[PDB]
Amino acid sequence: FDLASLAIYSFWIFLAGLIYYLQTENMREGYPLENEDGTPAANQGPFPLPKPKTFILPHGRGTLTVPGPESEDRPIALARTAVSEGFPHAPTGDPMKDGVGPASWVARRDLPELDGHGHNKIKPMKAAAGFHVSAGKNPIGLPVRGCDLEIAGKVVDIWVDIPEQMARFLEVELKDGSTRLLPMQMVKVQSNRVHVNALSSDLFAGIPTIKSPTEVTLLEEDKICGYVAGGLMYAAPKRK
Amino acid sequence: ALLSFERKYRVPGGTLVGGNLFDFWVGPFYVGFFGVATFFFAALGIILIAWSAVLQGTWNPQLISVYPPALEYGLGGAPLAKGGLWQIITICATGAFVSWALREVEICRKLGIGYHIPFAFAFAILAYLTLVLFRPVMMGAWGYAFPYGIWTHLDWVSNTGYTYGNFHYNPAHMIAITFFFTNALALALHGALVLSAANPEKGKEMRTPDHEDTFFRDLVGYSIGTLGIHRLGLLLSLSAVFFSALCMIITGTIWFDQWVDWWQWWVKLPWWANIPGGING
Amino acid sequence: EYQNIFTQVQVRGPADLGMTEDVNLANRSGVGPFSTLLGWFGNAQLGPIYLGSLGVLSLFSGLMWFFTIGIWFWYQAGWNPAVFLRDLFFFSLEPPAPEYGLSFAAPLKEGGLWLIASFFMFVAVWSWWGRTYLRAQALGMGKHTAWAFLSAIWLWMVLGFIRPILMGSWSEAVPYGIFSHLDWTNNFSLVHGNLHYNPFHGLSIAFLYGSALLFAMHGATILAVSRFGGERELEQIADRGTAAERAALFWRWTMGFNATMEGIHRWAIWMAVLVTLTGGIGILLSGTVVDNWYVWGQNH
Ligand code: BCL
Ligand code: BCL
Ligand code: BCL
Ligand SMILES: CC[C@H]1c2cc3[nH]c4c(c3C)C(=O)[C@H](C(=O)OC)c4c3nc(cc4[nH]c(cc(n2)[C@@H]1C)c(C(C)=O)c4C)[C@@H](C)[C@@H]3CCC(=O)OC/C=C(\C)CCC[C@H](C)CCC[C@H](C)CCCC(C)C
Ligand SMILES: COC1=C(OC)C(=O)C(C/C=C(\C)CC/C=C(\C)CC/C=C(\C)CC/C=C(\C)CC/C=C(\C)CC/C=C(\C)CCC=C(C)C)=C(C)C1=O
Ligand SMILES: COC(C)(C)C(=O)C/C=C(\C)CC/C=C(\C)CC/C=C(\C)CCCC/C(C)=C/CC[C@H](C)CC/C=C(\C)CCC=C(C)C
Ligand SMILES: CCCCCCCC/C=C\CCCCCCCC(=O)OC[C@H](O)CO
Ligand SMILES: CCCCCCCCCCCC[N+](C)(C)[O-]
Ligand SMILES: CCCCCCCCCCCC[N+](C)(C)[O-]
Ligand SMILES: CCCCCCCCCCCC[N+](C)(C)[O-]
Ligand SMILES: CCCCCCCCCCCC[N+](C)(C)[O-]
Ligand SMILES: CCCCCCCCCCCC[N+](C)(C)[O-]
Ligand SMILES: CCCCCCCCCCCC[N+](C)(C)[O-]
Ligand SMILES: CCCCCCCCCCCC[N+](C)(C)[O-]
Ligand SMILES: CCCCCCCCCCCC[N+](C)(C)[O-]
Ligand SMILES: [Cl-]
Ligand SMILES: [Fe+3]
Repeated sequence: FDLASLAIYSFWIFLAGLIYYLQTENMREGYPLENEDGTPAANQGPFPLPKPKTFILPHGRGTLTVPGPESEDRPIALARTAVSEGFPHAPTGDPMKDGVGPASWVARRDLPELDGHGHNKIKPMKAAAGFHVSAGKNPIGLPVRGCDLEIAGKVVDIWVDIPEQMARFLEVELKDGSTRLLPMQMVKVQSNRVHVNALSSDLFAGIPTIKSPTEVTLLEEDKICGYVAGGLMYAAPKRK
Repeated sequence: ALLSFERKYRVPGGTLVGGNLFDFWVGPFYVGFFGVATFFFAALGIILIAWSAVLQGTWNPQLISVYPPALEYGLGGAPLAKGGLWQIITICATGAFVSWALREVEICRKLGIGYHIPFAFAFAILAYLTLVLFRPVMMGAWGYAFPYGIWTHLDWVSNTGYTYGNFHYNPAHMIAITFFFTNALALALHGALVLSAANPEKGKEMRTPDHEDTFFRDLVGYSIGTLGIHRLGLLLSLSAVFFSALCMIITGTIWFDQWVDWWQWWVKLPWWANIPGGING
Repeated sequence: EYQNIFTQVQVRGPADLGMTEDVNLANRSGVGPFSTLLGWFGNAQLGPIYLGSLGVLSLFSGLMWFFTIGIWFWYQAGWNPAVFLRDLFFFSLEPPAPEYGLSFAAPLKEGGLWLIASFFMFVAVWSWWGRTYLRAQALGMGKHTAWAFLSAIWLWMVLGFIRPILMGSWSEAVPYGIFSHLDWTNNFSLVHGNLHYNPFHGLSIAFLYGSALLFAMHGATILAVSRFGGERELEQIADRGTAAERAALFWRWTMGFNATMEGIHRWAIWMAVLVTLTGGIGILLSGTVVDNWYVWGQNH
């Protein structure tokens, strides 16, 4: 029972407690577990639910307490394919429009994210005094091409994360005059075009629109990004 | 059982093999074809480990050790008890590791996310194959690989390193260590920075990412950014493992002496090679 | 199929002077130049930097530590610049010999100078520690950074200060030299019976490997959901989006459990601090309590 033996035994005890604490802290979202019908599941595991904590959100946006009564706060157009649990749920309609699967979006607050001063974090570059393209290819003016090698529109602006100084969306003007936002992480700026492999030229119009030409809400961002990523699975039939 | 938000994501599709045949979950785990493969290799490898323990004569996990074939066997097969079990278990381990990676890819596709995770995991797989496959083959014998034992495989590291003096002087080994240390340094700072902003002083509102940026400009005059730090961490950890496999694939293959002798090209440059004084003068 | 490792189109705007909170704006520098080079991988903006009394003290004290080692190296080189560059990595400023015990009366060339350098290094590191605390405090942030830094200081304090004192000799400290401190590390293991059989050394390694494991996981995870704006982690904590949901579900489906956007950073901060926390323990017990970790190991 020398001091080294006690030190290492103590540490293993301390580490077990640490793991228990880390795991409970990681159960503040998505718990308690549900059955596939939404009811609470009988087996929740050995770790209990953590006790509620409160974040005070800045800019008077209220407070968040987690854990708390969870809610999708939106309809889910899916149906069971098996009486037993563990099987996929199939879309009942159009999954890209119904926002399910890889096209899923979360009902976030219908407000724009704000920077440390209370201003919109993301703005079109035409409304961002001083911002410009400093390196790489400037996509403004370039044609936008879909996975069907057809042109859907042209880039008319860039929406910028001002605190980070980072391009986050391309604003693309469609053949009908309207515009849509395209995540920067899903496009491929080339010399003579912008290529989007996730969508076909005739699926750009289906991207969710924003209600203000100079700001985008967190809900709008989730609908836009989810739709585009969903195209990888759901637009593949016409992908050359 | 599901998470409260999970159902909408549990749609069919995204597989690479078998269509909808293995497109289902067992509890939280997604199966898929490569989930079945992973189970098959893993179960078969574990049986052979238990079998090697019976041949060895112990069930104490601290003593079990599956050794590769003796050097005299070269690169040919060996009998089960004389290194064959190591050979088969190495195949099973490779099969499981690769199956695991391709399962992750199937999951990336069903979730419509990027493939960065299985791509990063492949670097760890590469380091494993560097030590059990690439380097043994280039040296001409499976025996140069390391044994599968909790403690015997530490002895292997110690024996292999001291065959070349102090392995510290392996220049690629230094670089790999630098990325390992820097990575843990970056991981600690990143975790602390987010927590410091999400959990500010008492009587304070949650901070913003601008605060995170300002904190680091104040501290060291530069902030890499929320996206940049995740690029960086991925980079530091993969570079660490890349130069690990590099510092071993060259040991015993193109370099055979003590690694301290490698630094002589600097010391013995014929112009200052004789200037008296200093350490080497 | 864009991967988001390097920025495709850099954008630049009016420099960000940063949050104010209770920072003393007198001690902030001006803004430095933008770096297109860094813009490909991260933010291009350099500066401003905060420079208070602790920063200045840490800076000056750290440079004195540096210059002390420097002149000793020029002295070992016989003041010859050619010899200096050749043997740069072989030079070493070593602590006093065991004869001097914990005395400060070692002549400069027999450990006296190592003691002066260590003093400066001691002031520089600890004043820098106070700097990480007050910078967070001035902005109203938690002190997680200062506490994580303590874990690194712990191992450094053990290696150069706490253990040598418990051993009763400054000669047990580490020398200042590129190669010489590698050699010190090798002898430390041989003397104490193979550190591979020190349990806290093995733990320290599990967390070092685990830090690379976890950061590859988290970095790769965030880039894979950056198409949903996943890197904006503070707002995902306040308002879970589809980025946090897909990231959690990937790992739940892969290995059976998952983290939250906030909780993954508690895994990370602990994975990393446990490296130097366990390691400093293992070094402190070596020679003070246990002489031969292999032999000690065979009894447990
Ligand atoms: C006396 C011993 C020698 C020495 C000899 C060696 C030798 C010999 C080697 C190293 C290697 C390494 N050494 Mg050295 N080294 C010494 C001193 C040091 C010191 C130090 C402070 O003194 C440091 C920091 C290091 C650092 C390192 C790393 C750069 C590297 C190990 C990481 C690696 O390759 O990961 C790579 C990661 C892996 C191999 C993991 C792969 C995992 C696989 C894909 C998945 C496994 C799944 C698992 C079975 C599933 C379990 C499932 C359950 C659910 C849990 N060495 C001394 C001088 N060192 C090694 C190296 O570079 O290897 C390539 C190596 O072989
Ligand atoms: C990397 C360069 C060297 C090497 C050098 C060292 C040194 C030096 C040390 C270890 C240590 C360990 N090594 Mg080793 N090790 C290597 C290759 C491996 C491989 C492999 C398949 O390639 C595996 C699975 C292991 C496994 C292990 C663990 C027993 C232990 C802690 C690792 C850890 O937490 O990592 C980080 C990963 C995590 C935190 C995630 C969780 C991983 C868990 C812990 C893996 C358990 C694997 C299990 C014991 C074996 C398979 C079980 C099957 C059911 C049969 N090593 C190569 C040959 N390894 C340390 C120790 O104490 O050993 C006794 C130690 O000091
Ligand atoms: C022959 C060599 C021995 C051995 C001897 C030792 C010794 C001796 C030590 C280690 C230690 C460690 N070894 Mg070992 N090690 C061996 C084999 C291995 C192997 C392997 C593959 O076999 C591996 C992976 C490791 C890995 C490790 C790490 C887990 C651990 C270092 C933690 C760390 O982050 O330190 C890096 C962090 C620090 C040094 C803290 C520094 C913080 C300070 C405050 C910062 C100074 C800043 C300064 C001012 C510089 C300014 C720079 C600015 C840019 C200006 N060793 C063999 C058996 N090892 C350490 C440990 O804890 O062991 C239990 C240790 O002391
Ligand atoms: C490349 C950067 C770092 C990294 C990254 C990394 N690892 C990863 C991933 C990533 C990104 C995953 O996505 C994947 C994962 O899901 O992690 C949770 C994984 C993973 N990294 C793991 C381990 C691991 N990674 C390590 C290292 C690293 N991983 C690097 C430092 C290490 C060490 C030693 O440092 C270990 C031990 C696993 C937890 C997991 C992969 C699990 C897997 O492949 O599961 C399928 C296999 C089984 C279920 C069991 C197979 C059993 C065998 C058939 C028999 C055993 C044979 C074996 C050779 C015995 C060896 C024992 C002795 C050596 C003691
Ligand atoms: C920001 O976003 C993120 C998340 O969401 C918000 C996360 O959740 C995570 C995951 C990280 C954690 C949960 C932290 C803890 C992990 C650690 C310490 C790594 C080390 C992990 C382990 C030790 C666990 C290893 C476990 C396994 C390998 C699973 C064991 C395997 C089994 C049981 C078999 C697999 C099953 C099958 C093949 C299917 C069944 C087969 C049949 C034939 C039916 C990351 C990275 C992240 O950035
Ligand atoms: C052009 O050249 C000039 C001359 C200008 C130069 O500047 C050249 C200079 C260099 C190239 C510098 C080279 C630098 C190095 C080689 C540094 C290498 C450092 C290491 C390998 C790390 C060693 C650190 C480990 C130790 C032992 C640290 C000691 C820290 C202690 C915790 C402090 C202990 C304090 C003591 C003993 C007493 C002081 C006072 C107290 C109150 C404690
Ligand atoms: C480049 C010119 C100036 C010199 C720089 C000083 C040297 C710093 C060395 C190592 C630490 C690496 C820092 C990386 C850790 C950052 C932690 C983090 O999360 O940062 C994200 C972002 O900054 C928040 O918004
Ligand atoms: C007889 C006891 C000997 C000391 C054992 C050390 C184990 C505990 C280590 C964790 C220290 C707690 N801390 C500071 C990280 O919160
Ligand atoms: C030394 C025996 C310790 C037994 C239990 C230890 C549990 C500690 C876990 C760390 C909790 C982290 N926390 C709450 C301090 O932030
Ligand atoms: C490397 C240490 C890993 C520790 C893992 C412990 C956490 C496992 C939690 C599983 C139970 C969670 N579940 C299934 C109820 O959601
Ligand atoms: C999944 C196949 C990949 C091959 C990697 C496995 C290598 C194991 C060592 C080879 C043993 C076979 N044999 C009989 C030729 O020695
Ligand atoms: C050595 C094992 C290899 C298996 C893991 C490889 C996964 C790489 C990820 C796929 C890349 C596909 N993409 C998106 C680049 O077209
Ligand atoms: C010795 C290393 C200690 C581990 C550090 C873990 C961070 C948890 C401490 C939270 C800090 C809380 N507070 C009030 C200072 O902001
Ligand atoms: C914060 C997560 C911690 C994960 C725990 C890792 C445990 C690795 C076990 C290593 C065994 C070391 N030992 C005691 C045998 O020398
Ligand atoms: C030594 C590391 C151990 C890691 C083991 C983690 C197991 C995965 C989590 C199991 C949760 C699933 N289940 C069925 C219990 O609810
Ligand atoms: Cl300051
Ligand atoms: Fe993060």
